[PDB]
Amino acid sequence: EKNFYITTPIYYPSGKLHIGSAYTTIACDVLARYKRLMGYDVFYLTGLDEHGQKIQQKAEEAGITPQAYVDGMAVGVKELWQLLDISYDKFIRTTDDYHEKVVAQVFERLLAQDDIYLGEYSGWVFRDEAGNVTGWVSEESYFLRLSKYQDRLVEFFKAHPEFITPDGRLNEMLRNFIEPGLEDLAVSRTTFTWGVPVPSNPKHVVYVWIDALLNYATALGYAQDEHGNFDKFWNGTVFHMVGKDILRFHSIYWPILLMMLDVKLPDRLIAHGWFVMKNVVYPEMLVERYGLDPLRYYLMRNLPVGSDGTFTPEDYVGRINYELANDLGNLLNRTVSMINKYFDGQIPAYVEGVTEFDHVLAEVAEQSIADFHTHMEAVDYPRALEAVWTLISRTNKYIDETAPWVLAKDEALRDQLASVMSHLAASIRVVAHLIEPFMMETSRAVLTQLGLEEVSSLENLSLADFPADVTVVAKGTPIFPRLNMEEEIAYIKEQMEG
Ligand SMILES: CSCC[C@H](N)C(=O)NS(=O)(=O)OC[C@H]1O[C@@H](n2cnc3c(N)ncnc32)[C@H](O)[C@@H]1O
Repeated sequence: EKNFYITTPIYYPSGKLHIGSAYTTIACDVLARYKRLMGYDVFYLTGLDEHGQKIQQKAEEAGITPQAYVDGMAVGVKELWQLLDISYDKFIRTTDDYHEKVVAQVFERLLAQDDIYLGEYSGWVFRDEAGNVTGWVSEESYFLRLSKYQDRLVEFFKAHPEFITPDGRLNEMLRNFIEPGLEDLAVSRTTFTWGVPVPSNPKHVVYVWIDALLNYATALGYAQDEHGNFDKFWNGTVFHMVGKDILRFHSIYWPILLMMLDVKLPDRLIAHGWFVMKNVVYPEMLVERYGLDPLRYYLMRNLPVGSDGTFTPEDYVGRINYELANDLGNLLNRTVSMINKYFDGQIPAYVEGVTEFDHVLAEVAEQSIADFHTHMEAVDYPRALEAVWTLISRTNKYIDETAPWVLAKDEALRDQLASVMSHLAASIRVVAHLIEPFMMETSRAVLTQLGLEEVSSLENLSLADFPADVTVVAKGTPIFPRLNMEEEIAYIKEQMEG
């Protein structure tokens, strides 16, 4: 159906990536996976921002060309995205030929339109003896005419109040940068060579941010021979996920660029806060030890919308223990044991309102599914997952309330025992569906133990809509590890310090 395009920032390859950059790439992966499962036609881009002064310095310290240096880095990044199961449809690098060409043409085009002019870069109280300020950047530089599109950008902001999420960040951009008056922007540099040369004046390289921002267009084939993906996906729904500290580049410079090139503006910028480790933690270490799905769950659940989030060893191990192993794992494990013991693995047909608590569980499942969808559309994963774990929580309660082991010792309550059992399986099926974007492997294994096929859609989900003639596995396997909580905390702290 409808077209949906989601992008990460293209990260600087200036080191080995920590949780920080993993966070955003996993977050966009979750959204892409979800949108696909909701029957959208989806494109998901990530990649690397390879030009710049610092990168060139690194390469010379290493004793190799810039190209070979960034080639070194790109291999490591692709390896990490492989580890974290990132389902990007394309990976873009700014040293890719097709990209560098388009950047050159765009710059030239803008110059021909007088949207870029040639002026003098200048600016920065101590004075000399003639009142001149001593304590100075000074070069020739091209300037982008942001001032000329200020009114038009203000209109855009006012007509699209949900252009940036969460609420408040759009007003911050207005107050701090736009309403006071946009200055024209220096979009070239001359103090280094590692960049896209301005054709008409090769001593200037394009400012890395203009070069970088265009990645979102060029990856689709903008201003190239094969441009089907641009016409499709750029004219559909376009989301850019970014960290708050690069919001001005994406909310001011990028929209105005797109105005000058006469193409559609994106529909949403999702700006998020910082992940802080409490002091560096590498994805591989965590994935090797406890697996991928814990990491993805942890990162997505622990960065709240509108604020920063914090990692601790205690919280990481605690959530695996309580939220995954106990809340979800034991629920599955004991659901499967009881279906075996009482109905020889055959899950009874689903009949609504057999016990007193049935209608209550059903109303909670409907609420959890609706809340999940609301929060996923807003890209609020903590709240999305909270809704999932509300259903888990109420399903564990439902076991306590119906007391299957009491029902089983009375032959007149067989229909009730059966309804408990079908309601447990049905509940866990819904849960395995809701978590799939976050925890693909966990989802599959949960469903396998219930004798169900892996998820294929998230449309039209409900508790009652359960397949007939289902048989659970004869023997259950734990989906999560049983941790030595003190040892694992001490292990994580050891890896961080050492
Ligand atoms: C056209 S987009 C150009 C982006 C630019 N190259 C850049 O900026 N690169 S970066 O390597 O600095 O990556 C910054 C982004 O990585 C993510 N990031 C890095 N560290 C963290 C962190 N600790 N918590 C959350 N996100 C983080 C956010 O998405 C930031 O916006």
